[PDB]
Order: sequence, then C-alpha cells, then structure tokens
Amino acid sequence: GPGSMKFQYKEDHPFEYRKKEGEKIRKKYPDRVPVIVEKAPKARVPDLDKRKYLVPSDLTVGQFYFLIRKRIHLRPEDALFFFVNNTIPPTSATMGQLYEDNHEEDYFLYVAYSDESVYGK
Amino acid sequence: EQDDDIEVIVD
Repeated sequence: GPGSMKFQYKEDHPFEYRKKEGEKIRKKYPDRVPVIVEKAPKARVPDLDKRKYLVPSDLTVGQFYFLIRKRIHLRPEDALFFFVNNTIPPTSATMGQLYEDNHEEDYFLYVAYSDESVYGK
Repeated sequence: EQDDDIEVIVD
C-alpha cells in the first residue's frame, strides 16, 4: 500500500491470503472493521498477544488507543503513539473513518504503535 | 476455538 511501514502480518502471509481474510471479515461484520496492530520496528514496548482486531466502526481512534495501552500493560507515565501510513492519526476520528481513508488492498487497516513519535526510531 | 485468532473489541 502507501507508506513505508513493515508489518509482520504481511511478511507472514502472501497478498492472496490476506485479501481473503480481510474480505471475509468485512462481509461478515458490516458495522466493524478489521485492523492489524503491531509494534513498530525498534519500539521498546511489548507485542500484543493477537495482531488482528475487529473494531466497531464508531469507536474513536482515541478510545482504541487507550485499549491498546491497556493490552500491553503500559504505566500512565509511558509514551505511546499510533502510526497509520506513517502519520499519527487524530484521536477524534472514528476507526471506521480511519479505515475508509487508509485500508489497503487486502481490506485491512494497518496500525503501528511505538514509544517514539517517529516511526522506526 | 475455531476463529479465536482475532480480538473482538466490545465495551
């Protein structure tokens, strides 16, 4: 897709596999979106147990951010930033709007997280 | 479970 990110989900699966999974999820849940969430390269943070998420479309990016902070057990003092196609998304946007504007040809929205505000730093 | 490779977000 756009951007210059690297996601292990894409390293691990060819496009045809990903598109079949993403299309299936999109069809089955019209009011939710499929999202891949992974730690950015070099980020000094834990990985999630799962990297595929089914997210309500009206959940805001901000609320999703708080959920991921909890999943990786961050302390309040710890920094964390989301990146989508190399841009930190606004917290007031809905996940559905973020999905519409950024999802890739395999129908997944890809979100990276890092303790740094520059992707890959 | 069959399809538990995805985390389903609810409130």
